[PDB]
Order: sequence, then C-alpha cells, then structure tokens
Amino acid sequence: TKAGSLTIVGTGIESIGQMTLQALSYIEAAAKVFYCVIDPATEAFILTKNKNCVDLYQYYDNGKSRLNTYTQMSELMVREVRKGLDVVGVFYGHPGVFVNPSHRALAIAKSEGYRARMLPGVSAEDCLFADLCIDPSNPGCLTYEASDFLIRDRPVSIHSHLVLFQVGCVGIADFNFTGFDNNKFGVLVDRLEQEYGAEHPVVHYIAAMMPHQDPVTDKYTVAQLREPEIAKRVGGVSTFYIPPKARKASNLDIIRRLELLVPDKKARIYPANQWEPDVPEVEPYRPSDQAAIAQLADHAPPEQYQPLATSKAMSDVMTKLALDPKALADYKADHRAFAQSVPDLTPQERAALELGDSWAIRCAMKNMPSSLLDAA
Amino acid sequence: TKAGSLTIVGTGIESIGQMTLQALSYIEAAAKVFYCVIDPATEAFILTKNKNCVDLYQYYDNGKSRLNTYTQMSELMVREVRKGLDVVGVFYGHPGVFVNPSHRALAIAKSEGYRARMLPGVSAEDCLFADLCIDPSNPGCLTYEASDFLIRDRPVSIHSHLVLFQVGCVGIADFNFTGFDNNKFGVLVDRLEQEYGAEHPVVHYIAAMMPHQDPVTDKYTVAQLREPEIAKRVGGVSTFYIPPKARKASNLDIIRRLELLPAGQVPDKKARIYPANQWEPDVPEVEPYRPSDQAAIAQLADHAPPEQYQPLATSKAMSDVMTKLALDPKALADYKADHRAFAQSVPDLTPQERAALELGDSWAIRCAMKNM
Ligand SMILES: C[S@@+](CC[C@H](N)C(=O)[O-])C[C@H]1O[C@@H](n2cnc3c(N)ncnc32)[C@H](O)[C@@H]1O
Ligand SMILES: C[S@@+](CC[C@H](N)C(=O)[O-])C[C@H]1O[C@@H](n2cnc3c(N)ncnc32)[C@H](O)[C@@H]1O
Ligand SMILES: N[C@@H](CCO)C(=O)O
Repeated sequence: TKAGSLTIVGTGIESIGQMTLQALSYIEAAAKVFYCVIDPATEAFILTKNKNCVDLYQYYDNGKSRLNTYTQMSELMVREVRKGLDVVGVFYGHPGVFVNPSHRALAIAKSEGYRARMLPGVSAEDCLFADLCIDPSNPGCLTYEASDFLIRDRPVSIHSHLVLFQVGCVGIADFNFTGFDNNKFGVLVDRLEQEYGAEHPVVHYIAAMMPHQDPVTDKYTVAQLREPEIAKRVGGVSTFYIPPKARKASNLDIIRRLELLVPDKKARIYPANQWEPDVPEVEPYRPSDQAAIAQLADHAPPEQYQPLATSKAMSDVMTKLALDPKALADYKADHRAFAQSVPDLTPQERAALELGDSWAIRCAMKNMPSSLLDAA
Repeated sequence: TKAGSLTIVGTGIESIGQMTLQALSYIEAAAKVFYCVIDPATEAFILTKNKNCVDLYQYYDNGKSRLNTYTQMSELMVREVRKGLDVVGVFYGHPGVFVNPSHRALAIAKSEGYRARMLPGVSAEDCLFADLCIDPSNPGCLTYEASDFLIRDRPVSIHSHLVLFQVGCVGIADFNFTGFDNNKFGVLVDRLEQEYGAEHPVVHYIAAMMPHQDPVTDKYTVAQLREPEIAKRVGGVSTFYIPPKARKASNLDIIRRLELLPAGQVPDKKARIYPANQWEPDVPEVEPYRPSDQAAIAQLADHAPPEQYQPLATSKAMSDVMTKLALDPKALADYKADHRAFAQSVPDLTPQERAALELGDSWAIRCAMKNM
C-alpha cells in the first residue's frame, strides 16, 4: 500500500476537442503533471487545468539522441512518484502508440511497487480511418514504423491496407528544432516501387491539428515521391496510406466448413474504397436494400428488445463514477459503504450498485425482473 | 449551399469517460441524434444531452441478417439529412472501426451533395494497447476481422503483433438477443494451431466497460481454446491478441544504405528496448538502467532549455477563443464562414492576436501564442 502512482493519458490529435473526458478529469486531479504536446492551444488549455505542470519538450535538442531524451522524460516522472505523489503524464494522440517514454516510465513504476496505468486516446491512425473513409476490417490493416519496415524487411500484403508512421525521419536517431534532413527517404521509395510498382497510389496524410483546418489527403504515385519538390513536403507529422493493389480470392474449403455456398472476388459491398486504383463505385440501393427499407413503415421493436428505464438518481451516480476519480476510488475501496451513502436510490438500485456486476446494473437501469433485487 | 448534414461520432469503450469533448459538443448541438451503444449508463448520459434521440438497437432481431439492420440504420439517418437537418450518428468505440452502417450513410450523404464528416474515437484496439502494455510500433501490427481472416486465408506474421476482432461470431451473418451460438469457433482454433503451434499463447481480451471493472487479460495456449469451459468464455465483446514467436533478423543491404553499423561488426546484437513484451514466449529480461541511461540522468542537474526552445507566451483572450473554437460547433461554423467578421467580434484580443486569428494559418497562430 505505497503512496505514489503514475497515470499516463492522451490528448488526441486535433486541438482540445479530441481529449477524452477521463483524460481531463485525471489531469485536473493530479499533484504533478508532465506533458508533451505539439499544439499551442492544447498546451495553454492544459496549463489552465493544473497549477503544477512541466513541459517535457524542452528535453529534446539539436543532434541529441531521442533515446537520451526519453530516459530523461521517464526519470522526471518517476522521481515524483517516489515522493509519494499522484503523477499524470500527458502525450499527444494515444500515449502508447509510437511513444517510447510512456511504456518505459510505467514499467519502472510497476517494478518498484507503485500503481501504474495507461488510459487510451485517439491516435493518428484513428484520424486516418475517419478522414480517408476506410475501415480496418475491410480488407485488413498492416501498421509499421517506416525505418523498422525497411531494416527488418517486414512483410507486405498487397491485398490489405498499409499504414506507415515516421516516413519523415527514415534512419534518423536524433532531433532538430527546424525539422529533419530526410536524405534516406529514397531508400523507402525503392522498397515501395519493388513491392507495388511505379504507378501505384501513395496517400500523403496529415490530420488537421486546429479545429478549422482541413486534413492533407494528397494522392501521389510511388514514382512521384522521387521528385525533390514532392519529397520535401513529407515532414514530422506525415503518415503514408497505401491502398490494396488486388482482391484476394476466397478459400472454397473454408466456405464449405463454415457452410455459406461461386464467390466473385470482384464483387464489393457499398461503399467501395475511393483510393484503390481503377475501382468503380457500387450500387447503394439494390433490391435487397429496398426490401429492408420498405419494412421500416410498420416496424415494431422485437419482444426481446429492452428499452432504457432508469432514474435520475441512478444515472447521476453512474456518471459521477466515470467523471470524478475520487468518487471512483471511494467506491472501489468499499462498495457497500459507498452504495449506502448515495441519496435517492431505490432498494433495487442500492443493491445493484453494492454488487456492481454488469447483470445487476442492467436489471436496475432497464427495469427487468430479478427475484433477489425485487426482494430488497 | 444545400441544407442538411451528417456528423458521425464515437463514445469510446469504457462508459462515459472515453467519450471525446467534441463528440459530446456535437451531440448537444444536433437537431436529431441516432445512437447504437451497448451499455446503459452511456445511453442514459446521451439522453441527458439532447431531447431528440432515437435508439438504433431496436432494428436488430433474432435470425435477422445484420446487413438488413445496417441498411435500415443508414436510411433512418440519411432520411433526416434530406429533410435539411443537422444530424448526428453515435456508435460505441470509434464509429468507423469494424462498423458497417456509418461508412454507408456518410457515402450516400456525400454523393447527394450534403456535408458529411466522421469524428474519430477510442477503439477496442486502442484499449488493448493500453491494457496489455504493447506498442504497435514494436514490432508492427496486423489487424483482421476473424471470419475474413479465415475465408480469404489472410497471412500472419510470426514476428509482429496479431489482433483479431469478432472471434465470438465466426461465420455468423445474423443476430440473437441472448448471444451467438459460436459453433464454428473450432475452425479458427485449427488455423491458429497451423500457423503458431499448439503451445503458443493467445490472450483473451475484454476491455472494462464500467469504470470500476478490471479488464480480462487471460493467457491461454492455442490447445486450451479447444476446452469447453474456456471456449464458452469467448463472446460478442471478445478480441484476441497473439504475440510474436521470435525476433526477426535485419537486412544487411538496408543496414549499409541507412549507415546504421560499420563494416566488420555483427548485426542484431544490441539489447531490446526496455520494456520487453511480457506476453511473448521465452522473452529475455531487459534492464532499465544501462550505462547510456545513467549518463543521461546525470545531465539533468545542469540542464537548461535549448536556445531554439520557444516557451508558451499567450493571453487569456487568445486561449479562450481557441478553446471556444474547439468546444462550440456553432462558433467554429461562424468563424469558417467569415474569418474577418468573427475575429472583429472577439473581446479583448490584441491587434497582433486579431490579425493572426483572421489569417488562421499555423505559422500565424504560433507567432501570436509564443510572442515570436
Ligand atoms: C512519435 S510518433 C507519435 C504518434 C502519436 N502518439 C499518435 O497517437 O498518433 C509520431 C508520428 O505520428 C504520426 N503523426 C503525428 N501527428 C500526425 C498528424 N497530424 N497526421 C498524421 N500523422 C501524424 C506521424 O507518422 C509521425 O511521424
Ligand atoms: C461490431 S464491432 C465494433 C467495434 C468498435 N467500433 C470499436 O471501436 O472497437 C464489435 C467487435 O469489437 C470488439 N470489442 C467490442 N467491445 C470490446 C471490449 N469491451 N473489449 C474488447 N473488444 C471489444 C470485439 O472484437 C467485437 O467482436
Ligand atoms: N518519434 C520521434 C520522431 C517522430 O517524427 C519523436 O520523439 O518525436
């Protein structure tokens, strides 16, 4: 039961708006905050929400290895944990997606016997899916760091989505405040041409940082990436999306074993991927679609559909547990004592909260029968 | 321009807390809200924020194809757009990650000339990285839908992370209110055994849905997945993580072209980055404080900010308006329509700040907020 803890949170990519409610609540409650963001409005916002913040960005330098910077960032955080304080680290995007020092600091804290947790956030890949209008499900997604992709000769799959981070710093171990001199970029272009061909599309993607900005979603051929004026547009916040070159055929034995039967591989569900070369759009309103739409006119909810049927007192406390870290800590320490303290709950509601199981909370908030809960 | 718009937003996975500030503000501002979420506290919260909501979940049914439900969900949203309304759709997690009807509705709205946008959210994969303590960077990540993975015989990489969604409904095209009868699950287990071997680990992952819950992070062998009591635990909110078998060797041409090692020295001999992946079988222990780490820590005592580091140096008025543009959708729409007229209306801005806002470029905003 050591005093001291480390919680690392994200801010998302687009200024302020892409932070989660829980990231904000933990920042506000912290004894000490350490942050690494690249948007001045987000920095200003953080400084209005906690009185004891330190900017980690000052530990980068011209010609200084990023690994040295990361060791320093982690040590600054853990030093405050060792003094018995509740410390929060903040990184832009998702704090564990292409971020070294967060994973390091949490592992050191855990090894010394302190509580340590990462809260997820909205990454640049999350933004890419939203802005390019693609789903990782169709037809699968491979995600790599650009230098690692080359050095370990990581496998390509020409039938799935490909996403490459850190294309602006190929083979570069250090930092510069004015930007990278990305003079090994041509090595990446050679690999892409060898796998996909000279005329295959590469989408240069930069998510908007400020709320009024449009994203950069510029299509180039692989061969165009050798032109000096195009290559120089690729910087420190650039990600590449490379769409599929072909569609993979279905396995007939698997279709038999799953029992689904010939399958046309070039037969798409609406909408088609706009970035695939020479792929026409599909029909949105086939006869099967029109039949489903006609059924709306006299639709009734199924008998097994259970509408929400809660109270203000119950919704208030469930919201409080999600938005007030201190209330959550009190509940976790003593479910029974906490449940007895909440004003205006019914006997059914109070018993369900003491248990805290999914089945019990659902019975209470949807007015479903339960012999135990109705006996309260 | 044409009246009517569609904005689709997410709620994250863990109840209420994983919703973004902008998802909340767009829900509040909407003329009508359509939602599909799978816990009651999140549903109750949404209903406190807008008086005009419809639950899309009522359009599922026992034995009804999910494709028919998806067509209906998308049509209810687009019908309201065609009436000239600003409509918001809401899906749990990230609204475009393993979600069919959002992409469909947005594509139809855009093709008919209406404004259409998706706002990203926190997905189950984002939660998985945070709870299992892994980074997609190290050593790469492949992500698939479980049935698609099987039907198209999609490749694995034994040297990278593998993440499989929808492992609880293999080959199933319909819906049931009481849950799926996942009787083709053995076909997935056979494929995993062929690619990885019977004793390789598979992590059964379920992110906590309520704020007091712990995640499920249960490691099993591929062979253990054939045991009835274990297979029964895999349901509609289950995801699988399969760690690498081993570390992959480096390409020698690439080491030379990137100038990463002098000739005559043996490659792939540096220790792994700390910390090691705790799920990878036979992973060696990595030490946190090597000589290079201890030297960096010694330098902290007399560290000064570099000359090129630019401290924030802004004002209440400028910070307030940039926050407003992020948190008030109406204010953002006004600003976008006429930058000059909006910037003239803002109270207490300096002439430098007012001009910077009127331009709106990143270089201009940064100049104003760091006093350069
Ligand atoms: C050090 S990593 C940090 C990523 C971050 N934690 C996240 O969640 O996306 C930096 C890389 O993230 C990607 N990135 C950062 N900001 C971006 C943006 N606005 N648009 C596209 N990619 C971005 C680029 O690939 C960049 O080289
Ligand atoms: C229809 S999809 C929707 C995914 C959602 N949009 C997201 O952003 O994660 C359903 C699948 O998501 C995954 N999933 C949903 N909730 C989850 C949870 N609490 N933990 C782990 N995986 C989950 C499972 O693989 C499930 O079969
Ligand atoms: N990962 C590096 C470079 C990203 O381009 C950083 O720490 O910013």
